[PDB]
Amino acid sequence: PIETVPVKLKPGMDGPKVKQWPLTEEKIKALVEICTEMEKEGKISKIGPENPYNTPVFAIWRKLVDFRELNKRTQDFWEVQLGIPHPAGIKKKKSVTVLDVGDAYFSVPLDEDFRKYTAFTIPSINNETPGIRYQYNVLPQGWKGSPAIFQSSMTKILEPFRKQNPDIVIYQYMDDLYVGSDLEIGQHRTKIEELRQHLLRWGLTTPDKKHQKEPPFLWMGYELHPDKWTVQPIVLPEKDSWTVNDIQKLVGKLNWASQIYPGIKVRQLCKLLRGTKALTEVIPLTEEAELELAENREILKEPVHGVYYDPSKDLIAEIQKQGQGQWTYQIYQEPFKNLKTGKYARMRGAHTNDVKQLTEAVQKITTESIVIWGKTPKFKLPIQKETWETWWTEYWQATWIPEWEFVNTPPLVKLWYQLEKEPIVGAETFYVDAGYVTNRGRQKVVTLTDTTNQKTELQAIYLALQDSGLEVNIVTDSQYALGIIQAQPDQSESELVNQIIEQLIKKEKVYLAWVP
Amino acid sequence: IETVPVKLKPGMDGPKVKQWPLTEEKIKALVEICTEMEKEGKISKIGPENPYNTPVFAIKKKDSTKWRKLVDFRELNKRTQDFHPAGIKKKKSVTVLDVGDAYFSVPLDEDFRKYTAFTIPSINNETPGIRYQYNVLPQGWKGSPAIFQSSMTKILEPFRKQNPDIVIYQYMDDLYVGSDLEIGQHRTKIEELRQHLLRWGPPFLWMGYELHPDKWTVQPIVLPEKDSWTVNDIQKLVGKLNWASQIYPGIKVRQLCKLLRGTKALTEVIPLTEEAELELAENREILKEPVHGVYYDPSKDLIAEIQKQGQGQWTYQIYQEPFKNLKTGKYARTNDVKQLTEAVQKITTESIVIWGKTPKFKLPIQKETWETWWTEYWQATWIPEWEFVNTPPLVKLWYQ
Ligand SMILES: CC[C@H]1C(=O)Nc2ccc(F)cc2N1C(=O)OC(C)C
Repeated sequence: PIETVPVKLKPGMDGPKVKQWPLTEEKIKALVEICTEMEKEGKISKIGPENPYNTPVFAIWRKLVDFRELNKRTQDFWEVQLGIPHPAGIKKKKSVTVLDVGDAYFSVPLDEDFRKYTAFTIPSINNETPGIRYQYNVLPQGWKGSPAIFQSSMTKILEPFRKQNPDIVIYQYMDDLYVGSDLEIGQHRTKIEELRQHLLRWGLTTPDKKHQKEPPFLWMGYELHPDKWTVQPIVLPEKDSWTVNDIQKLVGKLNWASQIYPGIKVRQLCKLLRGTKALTEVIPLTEEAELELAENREILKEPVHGVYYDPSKDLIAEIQKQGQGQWTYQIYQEPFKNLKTGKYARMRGAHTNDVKQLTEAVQKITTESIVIWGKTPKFKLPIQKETWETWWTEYWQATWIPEWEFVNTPPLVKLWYQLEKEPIVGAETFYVDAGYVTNRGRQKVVTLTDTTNQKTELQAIYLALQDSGLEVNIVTDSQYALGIIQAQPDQSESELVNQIIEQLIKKEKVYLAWVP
Repeated sequence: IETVPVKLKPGMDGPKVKQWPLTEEKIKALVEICTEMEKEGKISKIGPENPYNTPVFAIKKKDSTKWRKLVDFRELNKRTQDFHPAGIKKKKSVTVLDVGDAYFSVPLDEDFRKYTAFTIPSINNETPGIRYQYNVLPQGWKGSPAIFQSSMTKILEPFRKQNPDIVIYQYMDDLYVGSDLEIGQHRTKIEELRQHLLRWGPPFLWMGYELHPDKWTVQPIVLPEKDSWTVNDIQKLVGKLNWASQIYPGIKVRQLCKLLRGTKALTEVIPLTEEAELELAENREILKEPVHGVYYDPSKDLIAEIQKQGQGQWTYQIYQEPFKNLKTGKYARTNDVKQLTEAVQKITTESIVIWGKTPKFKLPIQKETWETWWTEYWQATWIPEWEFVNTPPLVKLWYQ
């Protein structure tokens, strides 16, 4: 049959020795049947009273064995599964069949040397009587390594059939097995029955044609067809009063949609969460919140389908600014034939600019794509080479964007201002420190309250901008402030900053310098 | 032929490093490669009982269209138990050789193999991804040089005594060959070596190019030498000066800071009084040479920081204690990332040559970017330790 995977207990630790809690004669009975059957099948075997190990068993009938102690003392296995494929990455198929694999673990041997640790005990109805000792010969449901080992096996069992049927695709996920091809309806169905046999020859039983689930396929929050994909039904509650919990659950749900339903916005809603004091607290919806919700339920009213990856065609990514710190994008191969869409709202760092953010968007997408299509898409961006170039060659950190083409789809990202690379001639010079003193004799000492050494160094500068003319030279000692402005941000969490940014955008020329 | 008992450092366990996702182009390479290494028993598929993992990547080579498999044993080497001619640096020329294939003959301790577990990922997780483990000595693993050292000596011993005018230094998978011969004769002699290797069963690292250590002079600090000096210029002057005073404490600004008397207009042109003139000159004279008293100690980590000077120009510095620079340099000439990789590599290769160890880097780049493109340009067989940072404003000014 199949190759036994050698297992071992964690170093030093020893097998479990936890006693079997008490059991109803009713339950003893039922268990002895279950076990005698399991012993006939060979999954377990009676052992000598010399085996000092034991794992509890209770009944649901159904035999339920508590392996947590053993699991705690069992070696770590190779992770059962990090990522799951994402629809946008899969290919179109003429037929897709899902195969349930009943009693998977029961059909797989267990490292012989390990078996002794799986020992459990069936109480004797008569108390004068000693109970029966058993141990497993196969993967015990509920045991640490069953998943990993089962899957491992499955692969080997599949490798062959896979070689002989390269024109067939198989994805294993837990106990389900997905098989697809582009064979005519009938030939397809025959391989399925070929495979089912293959599995059966390894004792693996599968569901009869009349019984297997039929597409759409509800998988990991999706709904798969063999030609197109989407996300399962999505209904927004119509309701008079909303509770933070309601709000939170709702926003959460809306995000899920963003991956295929473009135009979804949660701004106003997320906003309702500010200052909240309890999950059960009711929050009334602002006018804009209502607006946003209605618009969303509108988008969700009509189903939209994602299409499958055609590895023959290029991947194209397009990004848009859908609000301050908000970006939308959609990857397609066939013109507007979406494979997937999405948003990006991440502002990494307290301050930034569209150029910097647009680029961070590109990096997420780049990473996503490699993961899904194993390649990066040609990007279509609302920023001009020059603009980027300029910001690029002047920024201290390094960065690189793959091949991308400018798309004149407003709003086009740009930099709202630039610091002169040189002090300005004929522009007043302000020395800040909370106030300033200028070369032209002016001064404005203003004492601020509830400030920070940093927000204060920022204040000075601001004042200076305000009171200065269209062109100004500013000398500060704050390395901090310097870095911030020097970075040419166009948006910040700090209002002061935004006040300053506003100031800066207005000036004709601004030169900021630093001194100790 | 028996193996050599190798253990991890006491108490340590194996690496379980996550596999950064790869481009199906790099994955395909890896598959082809590992399939073959398998046929030749170099590696073997492993089961679930192995929970360990190290990252693999595929990189290109110089003068070849064949892909090279790189395995990030950085963590593994850090958990591997423990076990340099100051002349190499003085040599006119040094050519780097990839002798990594040497190891593929010596078997690896049966009980250590499980630790070399690596994974070839699959696109979109459409399959569990092939898992492997080493049977022979792996390239990039801290122990292979060691374990193979013996055999390596026997293999070199001849050429060693025959060509004593050369300096052969080995590091990880690389062999550094040094000489002062005229370049022409050099390239010819390198060959005789690699065939004296074929003799025992070997690519040009970097190009078929040679480094010239004799001229890796430290980039000192400099000051703007200009005609007229404006208030701004003076301020920048003083700023850079003060900073540098931390290192060379003989720097005096007193006089220059006197020119900055009051609130003058930035563009106002300030004449330099003698007191000031002789001050700058003196300050200027001090910087002509790196500070005295900076010695390297094997005992400490080698740190390296790179600054982007824009325009395709970069600046780095190698130290162990801050301000205490062992070396400093430049790099110019493509996109940001491509350059940075070339640089790191350049700085690393340099470290190996000078001190026989890789430095720890600080890269002015967002991690996801690095992770995404570095392999697209990497060519070295080793991998320095690195961390990503945010280059302060002034640090870049004061340099270059
Ligand atoms: C087996 C074929 C494979 C594929 O290439 N396209 C489709 C299309 C429709 C489906 F319902 C499934 C899948 N496939 C897949 O891997 O589905 C997992 C996400 C469950």
